[PDB]
This record gives sequence, structure tokens and C-alpha cells, in this order.
Amino acid sequence: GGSVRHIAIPAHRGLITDRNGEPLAVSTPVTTLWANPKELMTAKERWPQLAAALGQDTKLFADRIEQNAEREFIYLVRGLTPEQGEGVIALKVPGVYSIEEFRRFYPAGEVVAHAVGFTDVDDRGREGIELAFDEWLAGVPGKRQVLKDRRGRVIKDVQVTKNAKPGKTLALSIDLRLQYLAHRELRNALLENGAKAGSLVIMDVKTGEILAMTNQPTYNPNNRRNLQPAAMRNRAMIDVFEPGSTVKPFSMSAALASGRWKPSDIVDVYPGTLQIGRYTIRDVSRNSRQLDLTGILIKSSNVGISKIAFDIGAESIYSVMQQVGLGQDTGLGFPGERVGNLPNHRKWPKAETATLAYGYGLSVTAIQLAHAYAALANDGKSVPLSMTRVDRVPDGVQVISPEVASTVQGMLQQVVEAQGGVFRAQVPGYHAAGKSGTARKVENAYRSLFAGFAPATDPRIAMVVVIDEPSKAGYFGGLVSAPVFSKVMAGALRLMNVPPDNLPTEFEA
Ligand SMILES: *C(=O)[C@@H](NC(=O)/C(=N\OC(C)(C)C(=O)O)c1csc(N)n1)[C@@H]1N=C(C(=O)O)C(=C)CS1
Repeated sequence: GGSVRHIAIPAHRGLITDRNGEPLAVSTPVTTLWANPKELMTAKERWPQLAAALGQDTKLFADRIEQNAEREFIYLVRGLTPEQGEGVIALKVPGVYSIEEFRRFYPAGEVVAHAVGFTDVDDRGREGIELAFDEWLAGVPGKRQVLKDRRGRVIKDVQVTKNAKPGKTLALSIDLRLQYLAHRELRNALLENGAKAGSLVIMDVKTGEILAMTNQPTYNPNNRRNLQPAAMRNRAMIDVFEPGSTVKPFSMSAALASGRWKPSDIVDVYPGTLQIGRYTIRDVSRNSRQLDLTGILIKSSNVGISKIAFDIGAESIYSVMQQVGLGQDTGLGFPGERVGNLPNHRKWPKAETATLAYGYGLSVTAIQLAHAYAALANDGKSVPLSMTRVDRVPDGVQVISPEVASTVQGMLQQVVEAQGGVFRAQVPGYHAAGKSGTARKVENAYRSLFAGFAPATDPRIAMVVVIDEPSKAGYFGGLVSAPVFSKVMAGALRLMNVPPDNLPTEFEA
């Protein structure tokens, strides 16, 4: 008797590690109890003890078997241990079977949840890297021939028709050591400032690798019960924000490349406002008259960068921001990753020219902002982004001339180190460079920004800190986000064994 059939052989999903082999997503065995209701219907006397062993009410269990009597497979319980999936088998109930199946476990939990994502109950990638690289990780199921009786019970294992092929190991660009550091410090900053959310991205300016990518709020992917959908957002890639003052270095790059501006050139920003018809550009610090181009960045003068933009024209500024990737497709293919928006016009009036120049009305992601600062730090050369470990670095694209990029770098080192600058971004033992931003959202709500890189002498790491809606008295990016940059950069440089470059001169010793 019986009918010849073919069942599948599940394939083992590939391991995801960090760049150094630390496990991030591992498919490990769990014991699962299943039943063939067609066989169970022949052993009704065994049902009550089976229900009791499974923690089910006898009536509800009997009803469930009756309501599935025409199926040949139902799950009884999933995710037990081999010891537990034997105490039920010890009842020797016909139609009850125990199997070992592989299910994802995430050893770092909430720390890398947004990057890694997760799989569904069938071990298929559903979010994050698990989805983006599902074909790589999934493998290919096998198949084997069986003989099944009239109730669907496998009577004979005949022969394997096709072997299963396991999925492939995938090493991410993430450095788990930096990820933990970034995760902890971003969390600390949210509580320090009573903020609603935040992101922090760390990039290797030489290889394009995303070394760390963390957000708050986050979630435990090992316990996705009653989860908030907002807690699962990889904000660094799928949320957009106005970068504000953090794009002024790119406006400055266009100014320097125009041949009309040098760093020691002077702009008059008195009295701290500039009327453009019915629109008024305003500075926070309004006790300045003449400022040089570095002072414009140190004071973060919207007036100053606006007058420069009028002189060189918006088109030159738009082109730099486009070339460094702001509002442009990263090409990475992360699920839900946003392109943002760099607004364009046929003709640029003064209002649109100024707002472009100081980052108002633009939409970027944290990844884009970090990649743009990586290109600035890398002497103007943009190495393509990667979420996976890069062994052979692809050729970069020269997006800012090396001379202009070097000059802007030095200016941003002064933003961090000069008198009146963003001193909380200073990294002990190293020269650091960057730019703060503070964006008013549409009571006033704010987004606090800092973007930078280090060491200034030979840049290695670019970093972006975004703090969404700090609720304490402090909200400027130089107060809220810069100290996070300092702590995380200091730890990252130490972990990567980068030599300290802030050493005394011969006369300052
Ligand atoms: C750069 O980001 C500048 N920011 C702004 O002009 C914006 N808002 O300014 C404040 C004072 C927060 C306002 O309430 O108007 C802005 C840009 S895009 C958007 N939606 N709002 C200057 N940046 C800093 C800094 O962090 O370095 C300052 C100290 C002065 S404002």
C-alpha cells in the first residue's frame, strides 16, 4: 500500500558575522513537536494526557484536533529543548512527532537589530540585512522520496533525490566593538537629554565600510512580541531630516573651488540678519561684523554663508552637494532606504540660494551625511558605501578637489579647536574636525546634529550624531550631539589602534 511522494529537506541558513567574525545572526537547532491529525484521530484516548503535557485545556485541544482532522500537519509546540521534546514523545501517542529545526538567534540582540534585521517563522529574511541578502543566506532546500500511507504517515524513507545546499556566511562591515560603544553612548545621550530618538553612523573614510549604525529606540529581535513598529526603524537609512548647518562645509567647498574665495577673506554679517524681500535670514550670534570664512563656520552664520552663496551662485553649491551624495541614491539596497531630496530649480532666486547654502529645506539620511563627510575627510575622494566587509577596496570618485578638501578639513579642525568653537567635540589625544547643526522642526522642537571626522592629521573615521527632540534646556548640536561624537570617536580610534596625533610642539612642551 501507500503512495510515492517527495518531501523537502530544509537548508541551513548562512551565518552573519561582524567584520571580525563575531556572530550576529546564527541558525541553531530548536526542538519542535508536530502532529498528523489524521493519525491522532485514531488514538483519541491519548488526547487528554497529550494536552496536559502540552499545557492545553483538554476540551480546547480536542476541538483543535477535530477542526484540523483533514490536515496531515499541524504544529503542536515550537522552540523546545531536546529534553522537553522527549517527555511528550514518551507518551508514545500515534501521530505525534518531534523534529529539530533551525531558527535564528541574535547574540547581540538590540545592539545590531536595525542593521541585521530578522527572519520570519520560516527562517526567511523579512527585514534589514536578513532580507537584503536573503538569497545569499538562504541556501537551497533539498528533496527526498518517501512512501506515505493513506493518512500521510511516512512509511519508508526511500532515497534522497536532491541534497540540500546550506546558505553562505556573510561578514558585515560592522565592527561589533564600535557598534556596542555607539549603542551605549547614543542611549546615554537620549536619557541625558530626554530625547525621543536618535542615530549614530560610523564610517571608514578609506574603505567606505559602515563600521557602526545604531538608532534609538531599538528592540530585541529575539523577542518580537507586541513590538512597536517605530522601534524597528533603521532611522539612519529610512528616515530623512534637514541637515541644516552641517552642509555649510560643502557650500564652503564650492566657494573655495570658485576661485573667488580664500579662507582669510572677510564677509560682513552685521547686524546678524539679512532681508531678502519678505524673508529674513537670521544668525543666533548677532554681535559680529567682519568674519572670515572659518569664523563663519565657527559662529555658524547663516548670513555669512548666504552672502557667499549669492556671490558664487547656487548651481555651484548644488553640484557639490549632489556630487558628495546628499539627496542621492546610495545604491546600497537596504530595505526602505530613502533617497531624500536636494531641491532643484531652473533659476535660483536669492531666497532659495541662501536656504540651500545653509541646509534648510533639504532632506538627507544619516548615512548620506556620514558618507559626504567621509569623502571630505578622504581628500575629496568618495569610496563607495558598503554594508559588508571590504577586502578589495573599489576605486573611489574624486568629488571635491584634493586641495579644496584639504583646506575645508583644516577649517573644520578649527571649528572644533579654535577659541569659541565646538570644544565639546574635542577628542582627547587626537585632532578632530567637524560641524554642528541645530534644526528647528515644523512649542519649538529641535534636531541636534554633529558631523565630523578624525584624526585630522590623517583621517580614518567619519561620524554623524543625530539627536531627535532633546527636551532639556540644551538643544544646540554643539551642546547635545558634539559630546557624543567626542566619546564615541575617542573609543573608536582607541579600538582601531589609531595613533594619537595631538602632540605638543617643540615650544609648547
Ligand atoms: C545651522 O544648523 C544653523 N541652524 C539654523 O539656522 C536652523 N534653526 O536655527 C534655530 C536657532 C535652531 C531656530 O530655531 O531657527 C535650521 C536650519 S534647517 C531648520 N529646519 N532649521 C545654526 N547652527 C548652530 C550650531 O549648531 O552650530 C548654531 C549655534 C546657530 S543656528
